Amino acid sequence: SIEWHKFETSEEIISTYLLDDVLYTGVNGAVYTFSNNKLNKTGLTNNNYITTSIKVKDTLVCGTNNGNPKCWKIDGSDDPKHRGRGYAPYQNSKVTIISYNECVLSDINISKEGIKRWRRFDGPCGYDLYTADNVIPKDGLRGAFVDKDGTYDKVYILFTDTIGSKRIVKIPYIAQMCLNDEGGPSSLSSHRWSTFLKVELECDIDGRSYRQIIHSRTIKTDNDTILYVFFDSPYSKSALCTYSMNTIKQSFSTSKLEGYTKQLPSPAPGICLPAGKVVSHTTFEVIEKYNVLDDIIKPLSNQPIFEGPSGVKWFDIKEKENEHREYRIYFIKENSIYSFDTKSKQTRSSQVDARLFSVMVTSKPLFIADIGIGVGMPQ
Ligand SMILES: *[C@@H]1O[C@H](CO)[C@@H](O)[C@H](O)[C@H]1NC(C)=O
Repeated sequence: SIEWHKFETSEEIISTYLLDDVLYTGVNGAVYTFSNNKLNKTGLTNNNYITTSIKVKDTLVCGTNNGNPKCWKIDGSDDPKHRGRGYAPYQNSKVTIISYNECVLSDINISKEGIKRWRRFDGPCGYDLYTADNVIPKDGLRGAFVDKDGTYDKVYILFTDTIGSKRIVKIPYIAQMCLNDEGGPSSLSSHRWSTFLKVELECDIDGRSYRQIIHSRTIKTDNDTILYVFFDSPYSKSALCTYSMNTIKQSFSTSKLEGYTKQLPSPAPGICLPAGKVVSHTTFEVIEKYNVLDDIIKPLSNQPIFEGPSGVKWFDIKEKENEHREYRIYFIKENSIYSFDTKSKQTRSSQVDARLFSVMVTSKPLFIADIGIGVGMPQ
């Protein structure tokens, strides 16, 4: 059964991150660490939703801080660099924030009710950048990660757009940009991404077409990186689809841009340029205007690896001990835990009293809940 490490009293789980194999659980007014089977606590200010623990011991923890976003170190001391804006939201709402090589990227508004953008903050990868108006959905993102596209680091983000007039439709995308992007070709555009492209994802089966992304992660294989994307639906089902990043990178490399029929500029939109090389005026104008590939990415096997119940909140993966390239996939709903074996294709489930926020695998599955940190599978 699950070994529960309980909070003194049930908490509002606001965020969960793994850093160097240590689990950081942000709540309202505190952050908890879990490792070596011990749950420890750093209390912080109250009315302070801890949305953010990132690497920049020296772990930066940030929260709404009663409506004035603020960051601390894990020991509760104030952050010497006075980070706040862009590191925690202005209220308890969903955020996407990541750091890679100490570079921080975030969709967190940097002013209250500001325009929703995906930003890189000033740092080791270059000065601050932001997406153009409406490039990112009002809803923000559902996933973000850094991955090499051959030679260069690119940032990939997932999100579901909402469009249409007579009919409101949802559209899932993955978008790519260069981690070290130097921005636009003129002073006015110099802090805008210059390499942003997006491509539609597909996750269909038997007429069911999944659109709302819940959560995602990647898995490295011998020759590829596999992107796992869990979708929800307003119906009674959810769905997990997988994608080849090689396939996705090829599409960004070779697809034409929707609505643009002239030969693409050179160098091409969306590729990374050596430090000191700036995007050309023509490429930037085209990419700003035509940021969507004329393509749609099909999942591996052309359908979901599996369908589950709607309302799945999170999932994670653990590669099977002796069956390599096989996995156990854990996923959760508010009050239930599920696992899918990729080899057998059997799904198991159990109901729990705990209100589950996420599942994160270290050497075992950790289930983070209102009641605390649960170690190991139940049933
Ligand atoms: C948690 O507390 C124990 C002492 O009870 C300590 O050994 C351990 O270092 C602490 N863990 C973290 C990550 O602070």
